[PDB]
Amino acid sequence: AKYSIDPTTYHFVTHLAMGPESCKKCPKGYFQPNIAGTVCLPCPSGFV
Amino acid sequence: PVGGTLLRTFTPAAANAVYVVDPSKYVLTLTVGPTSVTTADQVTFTQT
Repeated sequence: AKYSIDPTTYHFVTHLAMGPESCKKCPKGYFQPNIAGTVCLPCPSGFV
Repeated sequence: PVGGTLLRTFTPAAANAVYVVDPSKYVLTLTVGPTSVTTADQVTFTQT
């Protein structure tokens, strides 16, 4: 807010994956098989 | 390490809190006797 206070990172950066706590897990009814895990696909048409 | 459960939470607890100080804000004066005097002349520290 100041332009004097020490900056954490660049301006255009808005979100960051700080630490492993960021790795939240999918809710029930959503599977995510891959490792990267960009998005959690909903369980398709009947499987649970 | 990851997630698990919370076990304890410490607290600053009423005036044992960390306080951050700006060293540039402190202002000091020394004003102790002369400067050019020789080994003969005693310099006087005026504590008041």
